[PDB]
Amino acid sequence: MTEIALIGNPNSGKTSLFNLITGHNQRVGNWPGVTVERKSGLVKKNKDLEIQDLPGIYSMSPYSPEAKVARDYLLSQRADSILNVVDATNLERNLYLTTQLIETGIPVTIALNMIDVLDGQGKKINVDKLSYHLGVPVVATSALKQTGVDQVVKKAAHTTTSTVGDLAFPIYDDRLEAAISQILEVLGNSVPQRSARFYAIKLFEQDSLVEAELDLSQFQRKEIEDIIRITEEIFTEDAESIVINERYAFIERVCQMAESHTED
Ligand SMILES: CNc1ccccc1C(=O)O[C@H]1[C@@H](O)[C@H](n2cnc3c(=O)[nH]c(N)nc32)O[C@@H]1COP(=O)(O)OP(=O)(O)NP(=O)(O)O
Ligand SMILES: [Cl-]
Ligand SMILES: [Mg+2]
Repeated sequence: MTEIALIGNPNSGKTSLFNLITGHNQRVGNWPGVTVERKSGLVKKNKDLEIQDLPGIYSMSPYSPEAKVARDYLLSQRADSILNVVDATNLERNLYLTTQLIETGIPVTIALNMIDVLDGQGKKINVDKLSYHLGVPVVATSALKQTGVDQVVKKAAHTTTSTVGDLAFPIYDDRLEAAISQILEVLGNSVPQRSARFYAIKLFEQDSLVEAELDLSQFQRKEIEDIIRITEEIFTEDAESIVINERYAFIERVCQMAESHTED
């Protein structure tokens, strides 16, 4: 059946949503790191959908074994849809992960959760603008007030690897895009086609996990090493910082659009 993965920072309301969606009473708690293993369940309002609760994760270069369970689930290619649960009150921080999720090529739908806390803070987010600039569907949800939950599941079900055509990725500085294209050429079929961009950017960043997982030839490694060196000279910066700063810069732009109330 259709597999929907709940992915997002710890303490963002993933399990709270899962409980509402499935009828389960899985562990929910007011600190990061409550869920520690995968839990499956059927969506109650549509039994053709299976949803997976997973440990929280801050980055796809993860900081804990628990987060690595979420990462490895996604890179195993089992999910048809990512339901990215985003804490609306800490948007910028949460979108760091989001950018990497979009790059996997598994279609992303955002549950913009804890919208009730944002409402209580006297703040708002332009959901249509956020969606437009991020290139993914966005539904405002509250697991507390039980709003938007059935809507975001329906959207996630409709936003699948089988229904979505050409996927729209976050576009960075064209000097980085050039290096990404070069790395993709070198990789060829050495990575799954759907997630190739994710892996190419991780190779540029010289991510240890990804370098260990991919069985790249000496030839490929030498050409990638050369592409990174050339690009660092162009940027006048190290590779790791180039990518971090480009993600940050992208998120900054999108968030100033999400804060924008003025009609356009
Ligand atoms: C009134 N409720 C709260 C308001 C603010 C902060 C905590 C709570 C709190 O008493 O506790 C729970 C929630 O009640 C609350 N919570 C979840 N959704 C919402 C929401 O929409 N709104 C509010 N106010 N709280 C929410 O957020 C907390 C995390 O939920 P979790 O489901 O455990 O999150 P993960 O599964 O992502 N975590 P991990 O990755 O490590 O498994
Ligand atoms: Cl992490
Ligand atoms: Mg949880």
